[PDB]
Amino acid sequence: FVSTCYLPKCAAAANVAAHITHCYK
Ligand SMILES: [Zn+2]
Repeated sequence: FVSTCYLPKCAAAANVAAHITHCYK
């Protein structure tokens, strides 16, 4: 979830895909 992302510059439009796209476990 982009809302619960760890690194900044991820939440630009509340897009989950744009977050998990590069953000992984
Ligand atoms: Zn992220």
